[PDB]
Amino acid sequence: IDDILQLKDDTGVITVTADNYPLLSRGVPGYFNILYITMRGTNSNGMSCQLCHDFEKTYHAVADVIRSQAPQSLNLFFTVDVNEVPQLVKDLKLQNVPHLVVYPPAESNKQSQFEWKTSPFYQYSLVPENAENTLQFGDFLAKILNISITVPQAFN
Repeated sequence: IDDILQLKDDTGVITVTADNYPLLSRGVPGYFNILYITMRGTNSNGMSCQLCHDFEKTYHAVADVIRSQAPQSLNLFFTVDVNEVPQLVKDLKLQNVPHLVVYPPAESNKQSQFEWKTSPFYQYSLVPENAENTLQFGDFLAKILNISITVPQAFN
């Protein structure tokens, strides 16, 4: 699993690719998998996803807080771009973006059946109103990961 951990970029997040998707989608025993499903470029109509762009910053801000304040937490953060990994789009039956989903680790006795495409997940609904709400997103992850964190806020 040391191979998967080394995939983290300088922000502590792992980019899903067509090549690595089959491996990553089978999980790491004991680890939560937080997956941001997004679209960074322009679509077929030359339009950009503003919500995708805005929440990606929120995503990274909260990931940074969790990495710093909860070093023991067994979690992995991932991003995937729907234009880059067609098998994931197919497997997860994606029809729109963005999505933020969290897979808990499979129970030890059910490990071999873990796959992103079939395993239960929590979803954090994304809308313009919460695109920049780091407090709320942090609270969501804190509850799932059973941690206590303090995200720096604009409002104090």
